[PDB]
Amino acid sequence: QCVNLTTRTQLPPAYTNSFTRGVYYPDKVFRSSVLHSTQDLFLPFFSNVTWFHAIHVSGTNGTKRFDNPVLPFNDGVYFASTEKSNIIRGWIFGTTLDSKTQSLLIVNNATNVVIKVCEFQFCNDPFLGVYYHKNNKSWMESEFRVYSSANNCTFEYVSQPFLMDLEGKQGNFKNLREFVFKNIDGYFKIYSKHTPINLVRDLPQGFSALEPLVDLPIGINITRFQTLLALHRSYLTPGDSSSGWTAGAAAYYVGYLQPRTFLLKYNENGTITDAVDCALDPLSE
Amino acid sequence: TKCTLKSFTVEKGIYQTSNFRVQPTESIVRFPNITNLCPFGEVFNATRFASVYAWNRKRISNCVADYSVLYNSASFSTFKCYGVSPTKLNDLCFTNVYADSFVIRGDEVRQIAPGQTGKIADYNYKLPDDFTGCVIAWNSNNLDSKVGGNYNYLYRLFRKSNLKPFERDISTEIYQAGSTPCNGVEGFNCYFPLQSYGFQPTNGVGYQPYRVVVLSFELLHAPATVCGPKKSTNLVKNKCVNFNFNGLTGTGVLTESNKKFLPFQQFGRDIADTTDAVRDPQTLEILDITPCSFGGVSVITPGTNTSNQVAVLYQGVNCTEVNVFQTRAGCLIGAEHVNNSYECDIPIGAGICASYQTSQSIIA
Amino acid sequence: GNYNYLYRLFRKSNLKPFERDISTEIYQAGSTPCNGVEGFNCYFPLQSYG
Ligand SMILES: *[C@@H]1O[C@H](CO)[C@@H](O)[C@H](O)[C@H]1NC(C)=O
Ligand SMILES: *[C@@H]1O[C@H](CO)[C@@H](O)[C@H](O)[C@H]1NC(C)=O
Ligand SMILES: *[C@@H]1O[C@H](CO)[C@@H](O)[C@H](O)[C@H]1NC(C)=O
Ligand SMILES: *[C@@H]1O[C@H](CO)[C@@H](O)[C@H](O)[C@H]1NC(C)=O
Ligand SMILES: *[C@@H]1O[C@H](CO)[C@@H](O)[C@H](O)[C@H]1NC(C)=O
Repeated sequence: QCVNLTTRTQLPPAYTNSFTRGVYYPDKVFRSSVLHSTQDLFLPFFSNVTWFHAIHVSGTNGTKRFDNPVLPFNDGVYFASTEKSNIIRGWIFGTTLDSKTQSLLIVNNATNVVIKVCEFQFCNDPFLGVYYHKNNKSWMESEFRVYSSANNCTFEYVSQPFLMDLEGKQGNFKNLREFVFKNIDGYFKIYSKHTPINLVRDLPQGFSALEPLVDLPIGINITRFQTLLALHRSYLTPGDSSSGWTAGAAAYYVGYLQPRTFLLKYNENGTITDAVDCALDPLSE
Repeated sequence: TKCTLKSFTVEKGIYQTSNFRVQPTESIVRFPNITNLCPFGEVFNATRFASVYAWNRKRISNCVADYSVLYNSASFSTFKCYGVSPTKLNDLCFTNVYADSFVIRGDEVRQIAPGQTGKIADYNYKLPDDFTGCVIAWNSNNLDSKVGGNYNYLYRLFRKSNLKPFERDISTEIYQAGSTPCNGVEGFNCYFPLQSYGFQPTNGVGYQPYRVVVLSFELLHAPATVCGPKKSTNLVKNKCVNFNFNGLTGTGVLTESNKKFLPFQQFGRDIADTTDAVRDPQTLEILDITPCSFGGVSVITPGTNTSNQVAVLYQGVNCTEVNVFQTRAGCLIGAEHVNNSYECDIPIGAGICASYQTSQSIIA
Repeated sequence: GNYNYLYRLFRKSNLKPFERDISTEIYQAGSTPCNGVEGFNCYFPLQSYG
């Protein structure tokens, strides 16, 4: 069912800077010790990226935030989830996000990958669910309330079963999962990358190239998308259905792409080391 | 040499006459391993089929469909294709394939065709206009036929009008063939379109059922996922041959390189956007595409007014791809290498000169 | 409809410019030796118009 979450602490949005990030391999060509100039949809260096987060402060009324709004999709999107737990699950795509047009559904709960393409019934807030206990003190999935319908699905990519941790460890973020979602006239190209981190509430500086991950030939019109997160509901926060929606620590960054030319330097083993924006400053030109 | 500079008498010197070019030997083609075979072995091979008005579709996408193992089976009755030839089917890539499952009776197999009318072709099914597809039929009396009366199948005897193209009317209500609606038991101004089909094991060929599967293709704007199987030859190394791995067509010598590509990187180019190394799809090995041996063919003549002997120079050849002198400028065939040293009469290259000395020959 | 007018519907390769083919050999469609019989994978290379 489509439950409407409430008792959320509203706050103005926050923006951060992308310190030379969002660079992916444009094509599947090996280049060694060369500087190639490619014109494609890249993330502009030092951009005003949007910063969403999800935390719950104890004490007073607090800052109980759970950010997952509908964001446009012009030519691409950058996604760098920085968190210590496994709150982030996946994303949804489509044009109207209802049962009137096709849509993409990528879920990564701790049972299998749930990449599907159908006409779902995505609610106004596709929650997830984890649950803690005292007799069997182990985190387990509790809810999968994302869609409430079924139609003529045109794709299905359930992967091998895996058992994640799904716990609620406390501390500094030590997992940086970067994603780049593209769509060039016939496909949905996903570029992923995972690098360690030891930050708290900021985006790290450095050059990390994102490796290609999939080339789904699902021809659809995507203009809007929405992120999916998990809300821990233990015994410490009881109440009604949409009352105990604690989220722990979680923060993902968004960012759009635009047609730009980059100068990529390839190492002798064939990996990208640094890049030039070519339209950021006269020295770059 | 005479034909080059439009004359029958050439002077002393070295003249460029033609270009040496090693021709390719084979046509090596290496496509990835055939995997994700389309389930065309369960639509045909099915325990229980469905009625003619219950043509359940089994749409398939993102698969490798071999339309040849179906044609070359010698177990069908009428492999009638439309829009595309019955052969050369595994060379076209489609978006999605629509299958059909129904059991028509005898002559009704001739009704599923573009531009044909009949009982089934107007009541249960209705094939549209020109459309790329095919018909697959085979004997149904073998296992489907019940010994003692086969009445499990159903058939719409009469419908209100002609069916729409690729439509399924599940409207099972008692039609009024007579007068004001009966709205009750059949028999008086009451006609149920679905009564029965009827069969018998002691029947011939024209009065027996048949399992027909109408494969329907589509060329939608979506990328063609359903593709034909691509064959693959062997791999001969250390030989200038033509290669086509996944579209990168060209000629060259496929050697073994010590490079280390990335798991996702397949091809490899040079500073001037020229392919120099590729990854074989089947076996994850990195090759080295070196250009086929080529060069210029020069002719050294001391003049037709002195002699008719000539020496050929294959520039940029290792004398293993053509007296044979291996110089730093090419292979000089037709001249002897002397240990003496004289002034340069005809320049060859890299400090080598050729002349005509005495019993007469050309010395390098 | 007349049946004298015929046209070829099955040939191994394409016809070169200004070439006449007056042969009536059975076209082997599949990988089945015809050996001069008409039927499955072996069709007559001519057809009327009407
Ligand atoms: C751009 O960056 C500044 C400084 O971080 C921030 O105040 C502003 O909200 C950002 N975005 C907009 C809406 O201009
Ligand atoms: C390239 O890879 C080799 C081993 O694969 C490694 O020893 C070398 O340090 C790498 N080069 C660099 C600088 O990344
Ligand atoms: C169907 O069954 C027959 C007999 O086992 C087999 O020869 C054939 O390969 C199977 N597949 C199809 C659909 O032809
Ligand atoms: C392709 O098949 C061969 C033979 O079974 C096997 O050795 C090779 O590893 C396979 N490669 C891929 C890409 O699966
Ligand atoms: C090519 O020529 C060089 C110089 O004579 C020689 O060292 C080398 O072994 C030759 N290689 C082949 C392929 O014969």
